[PDB]
Amino acid sequence: AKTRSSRAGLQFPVGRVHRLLRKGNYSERVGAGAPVYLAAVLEYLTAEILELAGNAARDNKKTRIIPRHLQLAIRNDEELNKLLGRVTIAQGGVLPNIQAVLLPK
Amino acid sequence: KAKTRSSRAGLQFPVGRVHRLLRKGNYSERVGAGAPVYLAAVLEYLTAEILELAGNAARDNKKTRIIPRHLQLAIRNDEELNKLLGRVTIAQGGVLPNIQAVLLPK
Amino acid sequence: VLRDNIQGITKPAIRRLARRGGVKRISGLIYEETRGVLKVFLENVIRDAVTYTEHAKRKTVTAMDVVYALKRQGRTLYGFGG
Amino acid sequence: RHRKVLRDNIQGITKPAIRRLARRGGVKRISGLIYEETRGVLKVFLENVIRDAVTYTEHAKRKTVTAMDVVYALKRQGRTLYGFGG
Amino acid sequence: RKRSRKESYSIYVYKVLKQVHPDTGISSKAMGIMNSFVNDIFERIAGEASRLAHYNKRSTITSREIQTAVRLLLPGELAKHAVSEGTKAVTKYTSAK
Amino acid sequence: RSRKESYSIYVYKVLKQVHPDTGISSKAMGIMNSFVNDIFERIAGEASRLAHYNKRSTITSREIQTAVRLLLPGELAKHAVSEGTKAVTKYTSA
Amino acid sequence: KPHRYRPGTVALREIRRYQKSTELLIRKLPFQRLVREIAQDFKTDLRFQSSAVMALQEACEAYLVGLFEDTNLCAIHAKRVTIMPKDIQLARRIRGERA
Amino acid sequence: KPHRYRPGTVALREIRRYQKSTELLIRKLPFQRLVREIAQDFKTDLRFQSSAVMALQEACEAYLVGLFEDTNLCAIHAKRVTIMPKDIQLARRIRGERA
DNA sequence: ATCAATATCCACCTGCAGATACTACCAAAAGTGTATTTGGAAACTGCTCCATCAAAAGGCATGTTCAGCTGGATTCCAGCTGAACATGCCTTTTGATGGAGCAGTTTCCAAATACACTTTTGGTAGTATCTGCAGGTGGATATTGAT
DNA sequence: ATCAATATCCACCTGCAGATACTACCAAAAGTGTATTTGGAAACTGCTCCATCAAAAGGCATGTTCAGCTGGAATCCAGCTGAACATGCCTTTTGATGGAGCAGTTTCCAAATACACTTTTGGTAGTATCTGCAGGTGGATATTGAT
Ligand SMILES: [Mn+2]
Ligand SMILES: [Mn+2]
Ligand SMILES: [Mn+2]
Ligand SMILES: [Mn+2]
Ligand SMILES: [Mn+2]
Ligand SMILES: [Mn+2]
Ligand SMILES: [Mn+2]
Ligand SMILES: [Mn+2]
Ligand SMILES: [Mn+2]
Ligand SMILES: [Mn+2]
Ligand SMILES: [Mn+2]
Ligand SMILES: [Mn+2]
Ligand SMILES: [Mn+2]
Ligand SMILES: [Mn+2]
Repeated sequence: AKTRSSRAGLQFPVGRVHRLLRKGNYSERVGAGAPVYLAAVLEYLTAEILELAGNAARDNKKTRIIPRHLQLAIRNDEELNKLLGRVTIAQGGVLPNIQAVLLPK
Repeated sequence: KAKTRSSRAGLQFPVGRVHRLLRKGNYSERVGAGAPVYLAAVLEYLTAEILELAGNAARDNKKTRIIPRHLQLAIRNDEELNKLLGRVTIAQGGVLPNIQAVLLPK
Repeated sequence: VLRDNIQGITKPAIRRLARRGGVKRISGLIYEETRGVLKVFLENVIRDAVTYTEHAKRKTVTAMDVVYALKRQGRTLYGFGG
Repeated sequence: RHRKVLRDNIQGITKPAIRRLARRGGVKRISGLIYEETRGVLKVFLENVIRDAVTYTEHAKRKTVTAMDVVYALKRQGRTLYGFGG
Repeated sequence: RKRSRKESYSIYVYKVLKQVHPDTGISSKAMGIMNSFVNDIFERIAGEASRLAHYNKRSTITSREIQTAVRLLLPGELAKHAVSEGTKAVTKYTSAK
Repeated sequence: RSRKESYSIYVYKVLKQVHPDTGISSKAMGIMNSFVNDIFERIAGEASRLAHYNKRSTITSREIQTAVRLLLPGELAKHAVSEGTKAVTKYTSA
Repeated sequence: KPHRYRPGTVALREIRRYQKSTELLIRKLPFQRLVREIAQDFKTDLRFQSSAVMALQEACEAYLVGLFEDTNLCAIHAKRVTIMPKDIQLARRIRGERA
Repeated sequence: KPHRYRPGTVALREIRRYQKSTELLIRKLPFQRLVREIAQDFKTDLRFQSSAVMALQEACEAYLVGLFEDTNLCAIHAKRVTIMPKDIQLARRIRGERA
């Protein structure tokens, strides 16, 4: 017995993704490749965020990723910021940003 | 003899068709018998509401035939329909006459 | 003291929110204006959250009720389930 | 045969056309730089909708962009359009 | 070869029109707007009913899901009147057969 | 009692790949869970409409792919498609 | 001696005229050419249903009119009657179109 | 003379302080009071999960902070540095939350 | 320029909340294998409608001139709003303590799906005849701008 | 105020595109009836976690004073932008024709679902050890604002 995930070279659970597609009422039928493809996409996007978030942690002299780091990573990244433009990260705060005209002298 | 589910419900909108569209739409595994009745009635009601106000706009414009312009007038002049359809574009509907006061001559 | 609950949202707290929003100078009329806006936001979200609570035949408003409410209002929130 | 090369058709969105649109939008006075700004904003809008529409066309393995392709594209971008088969 | 059927709400929209404005007509373009409207609202309510069922681990969409979906979707007075029309239609439907 | 599924152990797995010496708080893990669920729903949702629009009853990897293209911005889409194609190829050859 | 309306009188006349009507304000053939040019850069050898082009024009004009409305409010907010590029840009920023 | 920072100096200090941090800025109990009061108008005798109230304050504070950003841009557009009620109103109108 | 009052940063330290590593238990989930079924690709091709052409013409775009009045700059000062500081009011903490009610389990029946069969209907096609109103005219009323 | 130039109004009209009418036809849709399956309401209960309570403690909201500097008013003027005009291009309109490719029909099998059975795993619950970093320290030095 060998898992579809290991078979597909993935960390994300192919079987669960398939079951979730079936019970989500998205369609009558789900092809075999669909949950594999979707699982891979979700894993990649997860990797991309964790990479940038980890970097944000190091920049702040931390070794543990917290919500703040996820927000810094997402908002400082053009495409991730667009993808998640209508999303709120709890305990994320905002990017340091002061309009130039408000600076003294 | 056979009575339609619409007549049985006292509706103009098609209950059988609405039931079929619910089943084909992959909304849930099962659809209760009351669901398409309730839904058809709501759709019919909203249709009545728009047509009432659109016919009035048509009348206000000395017309007997409703055109998209009258639908747009009816919707945008009614606060609740305007909210419901706030992200909707009515083709050939145009806009409400509205000139900002500061732009008028003194 | 007998103060309205919306008045419990204080001027200094609103000031802090504005500061995080990058605001340097605040008109005296802003605070009442903000409270009215805040209340409308809460009314809209809580109305929907409670509607989910009622449908589930519960007496307890759950975080998921709120999360679902925020999502359909276009204010998707990460961190509380779903 | 193939048709003439298409280029610079954004300029087909003329100054009076833009003025007319602004009038319907209730605008009384217009700066000289508005026209080029509007063309740029329009191009971005069109590009985005057409990109999604053609994506639907390709998925259906068609070579013809349908009204429904456009309607679906407008919908997913939150510019829902009534009157063309919604 | 016959062109396959294209369903629409036109004849039903038209019936309701004659109820509210007996001597008023409607252009085919305006009817096109109305058909889009009905399809749109159908999907919005059905979609919300779908989510609602899923949230509560139910496999059935009943009139109760539709009703809650209507309350979530429609503004004040429209929801109130929609709910009463929907409730009336269901009770009348079950009171027969 | 009962059990509550989440993507936590898989997110953590991926974290060690990209950053072996980096941890993650439970709150941050909650945000990642919300993230995965959200994107799942978006992609599955779009794929569902795609199949419906084309009168198909089956969601295949092709619907997931078009959905990805519609939903993700340029470079994210390119790489997601690449990773998705990679995994379906590797799964097929086994 | 020759008659002249004051600056702004005709502009107001034009606002009333176009807010009263529903016809498209961009010429049809030039808009179709723009659509074909843009689409072609995404994918060659595409054809268009005529209604697809019209749906695009209805959507495009509705968008711009709505945008000019917001732009107008931004100009007026700055105690101007003249819309400027920065009015459009502020409107699009708040809309979240370039935020 | 005793020490006094110029007007604006401390304001800028505060901006940098709160943009650096993530803690909620409204006091918890008064917010909880407000929530329960509003919910009572929709359905009496409700209870809240603690996380339900927290989700509400996170969402609400995030919304106001974002609104204040747009408001700030509206003030700056009118060549002011002081935000006013009409700035908030303009931002909300262009956002489509009103009018 | 100097100089003093604070803010801000860095290095280091330590208590603990929350992360980790452990074993162990188990129902649900995931895989595997067999039998059955069917969605939708492939092939063929009818027939819609898209691209392209021509050819006339007038609606409307372009480019210009002219100057009204707008936007932008400058100056001024009344007063609003920021900074500081003295009170003391109430949020916060936490730790225990009922008990509401979420949530898990079992029962069982109204209402769901599945299926065979019969009736009905809304969509399309084909022609054939009304009809609301767009658009054109002329003439009376209204609006605007000069004086 | 008077009056002239021009837009705006409304009545009247006619051509016709588009709305309406009717008969024919039929695949799909819809309803009726029967048998079979089952989702989830109902009643009961255990245990999570919500509400409340007391109880300090000090953090933080509030009220007051003082004035720095911001908002808004007022004044000026250079030149942008609107209004009007002449010119003639190219969009619009009409109609035709080839044929691309959308879409309808039927065939057929790779891949789907459906069970039954077996194996694995993720969620869990105690239980114990570990550790990243918040928060407090001192002291260096950077920033601010008065001279
Ligand atoms: Mn090109
Ligand atoms: Mn078949
Ligand atoms: Mn010319
Ligand atoms: Mn001059
Ligand atoms: Mn001025
Ligand atoms: Mn109890
Ligand atoms: Mn019939
Ligand atoms: Mn007319
Ligand atoms: Mn059961
Ligand atoms: Mn003074
Ligand atoms: Mn100033
Ligand atoms: Mn061919
Ligand atoms: Mn395991
Ligand atoms: Mn520290």
